[PDB]
Amino acid sequence: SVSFYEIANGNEVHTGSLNMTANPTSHELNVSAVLAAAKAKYAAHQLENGASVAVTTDVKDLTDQLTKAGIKVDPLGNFQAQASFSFNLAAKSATATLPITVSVAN
Amino acid sequence: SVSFYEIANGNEVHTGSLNMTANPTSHELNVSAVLAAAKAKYAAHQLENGASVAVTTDVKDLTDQLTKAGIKVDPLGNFQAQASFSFNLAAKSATATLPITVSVAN
Repeated sequence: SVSFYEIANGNEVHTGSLNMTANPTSHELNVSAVLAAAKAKYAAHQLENGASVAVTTDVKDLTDQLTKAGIKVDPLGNFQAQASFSFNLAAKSATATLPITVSVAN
Repeated sequence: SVSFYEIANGNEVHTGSLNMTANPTSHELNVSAVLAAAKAKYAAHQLENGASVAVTTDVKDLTDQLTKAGIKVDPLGNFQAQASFSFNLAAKSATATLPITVSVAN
């Protein structure tokens, strides 16, 4: 009964996607900018009586997801970007996940 | 210089996908069957002199990825399935990741 939607237009989604640019000199991304891009684009709710549902994923959850995928993240949150990688957003009222695939211009 | 390909036809890929069916009574999936489905479909290599590259993700890596996405996995590897979720396969010669989105018939 928890579903995700695109903020800009209100359409329900069951997968997500992001286009990002890495730093032009170091070719790095920061974990906190990936999470903020995701939460600027997607949100969650419960349908009717209907209400917003909190997205529980925080910056250390995302750091741990990436670390277990073989990606190395330094103490500042920076990591060398891949052309393609993914992570899950979680929401809890009833739990639900939104898989997000990221493409990086590098 | 590491790339992934579909085993059945040899086409290079930069994202992956899987269709799975959960257990008809419990609605559960096991982590080890998800990983075996992924490795039956996708592999990695380095292009020329060319050679196969090992996929390093094992069953405890995948368990830790899912746990950090809010999904609960019991000591036997079983978890209640979502309609949509994702994980990353890693390969190391030069590192590379393949994001895989799973859809579940439930």
